Amino acid sequence: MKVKSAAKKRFKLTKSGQIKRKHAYTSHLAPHKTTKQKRHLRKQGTVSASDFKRIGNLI
Amino acid sequence: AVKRSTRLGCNDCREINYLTFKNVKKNPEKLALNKFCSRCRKVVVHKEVK
RNA sequence: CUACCCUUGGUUGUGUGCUGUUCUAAUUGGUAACUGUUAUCCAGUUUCAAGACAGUGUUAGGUGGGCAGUUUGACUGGGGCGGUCGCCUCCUAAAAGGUAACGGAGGCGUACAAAGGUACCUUCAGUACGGUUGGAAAUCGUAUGUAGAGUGUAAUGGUGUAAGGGUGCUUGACUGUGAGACAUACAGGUCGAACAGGUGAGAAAUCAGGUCAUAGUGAUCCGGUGGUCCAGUAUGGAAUGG
RNA sequence: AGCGAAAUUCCUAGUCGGGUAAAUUCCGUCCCGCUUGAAUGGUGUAACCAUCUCUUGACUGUCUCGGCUAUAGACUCGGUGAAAUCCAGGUACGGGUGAAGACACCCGUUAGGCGCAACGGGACGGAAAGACCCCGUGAAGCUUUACUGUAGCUUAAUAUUG
RNA sequence: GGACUGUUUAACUAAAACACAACUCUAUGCCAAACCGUAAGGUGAUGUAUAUGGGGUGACACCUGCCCAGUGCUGGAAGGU
RNA sequence: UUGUGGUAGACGAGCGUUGUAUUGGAGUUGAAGUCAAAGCGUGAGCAUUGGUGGAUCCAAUACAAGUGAGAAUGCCGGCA
RNA sequence: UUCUCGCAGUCAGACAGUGGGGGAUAAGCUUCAUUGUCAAGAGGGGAAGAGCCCAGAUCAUUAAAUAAGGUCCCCAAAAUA
RNA sequence: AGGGGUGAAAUUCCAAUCGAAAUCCGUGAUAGCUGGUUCUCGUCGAAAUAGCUUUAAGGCUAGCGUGAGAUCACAAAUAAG
RNA sequence: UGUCAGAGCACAUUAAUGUGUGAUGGCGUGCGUUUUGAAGUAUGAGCCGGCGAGUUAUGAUAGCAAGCGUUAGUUAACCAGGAGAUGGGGAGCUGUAGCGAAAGCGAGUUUUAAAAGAGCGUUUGUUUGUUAUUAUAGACCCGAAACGGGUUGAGCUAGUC
RNA sequence: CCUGAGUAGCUCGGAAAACGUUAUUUUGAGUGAAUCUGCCCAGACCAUUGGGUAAGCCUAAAUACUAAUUAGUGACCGAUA
RNA sequence: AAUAAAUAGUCAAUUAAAGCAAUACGUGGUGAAGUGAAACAUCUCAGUAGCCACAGGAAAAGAAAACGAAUGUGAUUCCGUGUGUAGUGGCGAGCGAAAGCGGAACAGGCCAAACUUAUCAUUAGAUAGGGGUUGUAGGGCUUGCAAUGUGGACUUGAAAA
Ligand SMILES: [Mg+2]
Ligand SMILES: [Mg+2]
Ligand SMILES: [Mg+2]
Ligand SMILES: [Mg+2]
Ligand SMILES: [Mg+2]
Ligand SMILES: [Mg+2]
Ligand SMILES: [Mg+2]
Ligand SMILES: [Mg+2]
Ligand SMILES: [Mg+2]
Ligand SMILES: [Mg+2]
Ligand SMILES: [Mg+2]
Ligand SMILES: [Zn+2]
Repeated sequence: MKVKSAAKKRFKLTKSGQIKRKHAYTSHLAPHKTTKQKRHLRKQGTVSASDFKRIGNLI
Repeated sequence: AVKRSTRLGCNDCREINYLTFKNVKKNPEKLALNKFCSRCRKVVVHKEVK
């Protein structure tokens, strides 16, 4: 069972589950968003427990 | 869309810190404010950058 | 008078290629003759015509359904043509919130260095009487009126000493963050006390992380631009990445 | 120009004349030809046509309108002996109900058991995983100024080469 | 309607379709052009513009008008890309 | 004491088959298979007797699977 | 019925009562909010009816009292005023 | 001789088959689409909705079922105020 | 087209409130499939018998059981062996310290001027057996029209010679 | 003095290599060196350090496969297999 | 033979193969599509099938212009692991090593060229010998010492098991 290549490059896995991820909406359009939105999205975050099943077996 | 935004940069260290919006068609003047600069750690004059 | 640098012309001289000739040995031949040979292929010799062109190999432009592989949306009171495809406000929506239809009305793909932030001052439009140019209607003073005014714009909600109009000073249309909630399948969106740095207004308290609120926008990949208390396929750099 | 309700004309069964007792077809004729038309040819044309279309003489069972006869079957006897179909069946009719049109259900009605020759109303009879329609991120064939490429054809540099 | 005689969808269409005689246009100067083949080779042709391939009409008679802006075709000689 | 309808569907406990292993054991005084019978079980299923038949087979505990048929316009054979 | 973990299934719904839209206060029509039932659910009433009313089947009994509905015969059950 | 041939042209004919033959092989092609899927008893028991979808006969997540485990009081229900 | 009652008739058993038939009353629109819903005027099966459809290899996670255990656990290939269990074989695998994009730091660490704040961490193992689900292989079974490659055919028919 | 010349490179188009063209390796077209103080290499590249000497040939063993000969095995089939 | 000589050609003699199959394995040339991507062209299926040439008992490969980060390994091949890693990919589907490490087996030899010999109308730039085979660089050229021996990738006989 090969690890999905386009996944292992987006979901670093921490101790005790809790898949880690970066936030979207940070690559393209600066002005359309606000400063509050931009500095809230810089900080990385965990994956919702709904997708945890879809991703754990995807790694 | 319309690309009406613009960017302000500090003059002492020349970083490109800030982002704002300006309508060229009315006030052709180049903006020169003075705001907080993280590198310089103080309020420095920022002027517009292309 | 001895030198270095520009505009324009002639010269012996090379160096390139550009068109243009002549010549032939490369090369070509479905010109002829000869031999292998009793052979319309073929090989060899000579002649004849061409002649460094053509044909041929690579490389590169152009025309090219002759040929090949393929796409050519969905909703849809059957399908087609028509219309629509995201976001915002009201009604439908049954007095919490939500709630469909090719149901009823309408808007956005922003605008403002002031229409932001702060201190201070001030508060309708309209109508009536009164007054040169001046008129239904400009402005002037007076009263009257309880919002029919204003609120950048769609509709709704809210707001008459306000969130509306004028002025002085500025740029908080900050940096780094974020306890706790809302609404949410995910992604995302929204609100925000409080803390540190350094500011603006103000006597001070206080206020300020854009506007009265609700739309005003689009993931990922790829590549580029600016900064860098990151790495640099042995080492020092660099390229290339972060 | 010609020709024109045409193999072309929608309104259009145009109008008018002839044929006809009577004529959406037919012949001729006028032209608002919705949109005829000159080598995707136009207009005429003798002969020819298993072509089309209309009128007509003779002609006849095509028909008013149906009859008769003879054979081969059919039918009966002897012999050999298939098929498609088929959930089990001892398989009525009316009104109603019902997945919306009933042998079975409900409420009435009718009917001794079983064949044989017939006929076709029904059993949405049988034969065909509906040809039409729609759907599938289905196929193939064909087209093109749909996309991307390409065999070919043509042009230039370079080698063959002075 | 088509000129005719003919051919055609074996096994639902024989026709007003296809052919055809004739007409015009175009290409082609001989190792012809077009064509099959990767090339050799071959047809065209043991032919030579009174010949051969292609497109379009379709006996015979009379006619074949207007437009070269667009597409296509041919030529152009300085320029632009 | 409270309960016990049930498709899709989750969970539990089980019957049967074929063979291997060790343990017991039946068989020409007639084994399996096959029909018949007026049995026993909550079910999958299991005995008893007799006719036929003419040599292998039954139970207990584990183990392993070509393991369980009414439908596929199913395939093959037979028969209406 | 809150939280975590394994395992699915489902995304063609229908009708009756109620409040409205489209529709023509038409449809066993269509689209919603709500209460039930059916689906996935038998018995009795309804003459016959998936969706109404009553009800919610462990199995046997040739036992008793009832719910909706109903008592001349079919069809079990009633008389008086 | 078949991404060919032949065609007085009809999509004709190419061994009772031709909008591109016949049989073999890749090959058990793929099919969100029909049909089928075989023994028993017990316990519990749904949905037919929302969001997105070149999606609308399908798919993912939430919602609703089940199993294992915790929370056992302030959590969830049912009545009055 | 049977069932619950029930007469008459004829027999007599895996000894049982018995067996076979069943005039007559009450009651009663099959089975799978797919469907909102089918007795179905929707479809499949003429009948019987046999054959016939969720397995396998290699890995992932979860549940259950077992061995072994706190500097733990555990072998693969290979070699010897009754085409054996097993013995050797520690090379590797997981766990034992995380965080960070990374150099690095270390029970702390990234972001940050910040040693505040927040994110993440400040121990609960491993190898097998068995079962459920899942991945790559046709992966429950049957079912195309088709796509490509190699060959065989002009003895019918079309054309030419 | 010798130590493998149209050679290694460089350029244009392509590919093998895990790599969709990139160090290394190969090449259809073109050009084209040096000679131990040398040549190549250590993911573009240069210097330092270090490694190896192409452009010539040959090579058993472990490895893959069994239609075949012999002996034998099977929790493989037992005439729809 | 055209052409005088010579070559082409023709005639004769001797030695090799041409083919088959083990539907299998090997190398080499050429090389799809179905399918997956939920469509599709880059890509995958796949250098798979097929066609073809060539052997062989095994073949191919092979003794470093190497690995690659070090006081390092020291031909090739094959198995496990590294690891589903570093990377590569319309960064989608997917693809997937080289080191290092544990192992089975283990062998490395020989020409060209310098120089020298003999002979070719020696115009040799050719024919047959000697000599020499490479990296902590070697060999040749001038000069000495020590050598008689292991060793096989190997010829003929004899004997034995
Ligand atoms: Mg304001
Ligand atoms: Mg404003
Ligand atoms: Mg605003
Ligand atoms: Mg370095
Ligand atoms: Mg008879
Ligand atoms: Mg029928
Ligand atoms: Mg014609
Ligand atoms: Mg004509
Ligand atoms: Mg069944
Ligand atoms: Mg039918
Ligand atoms: Mg390097
Ligand atoms: Zn600065």
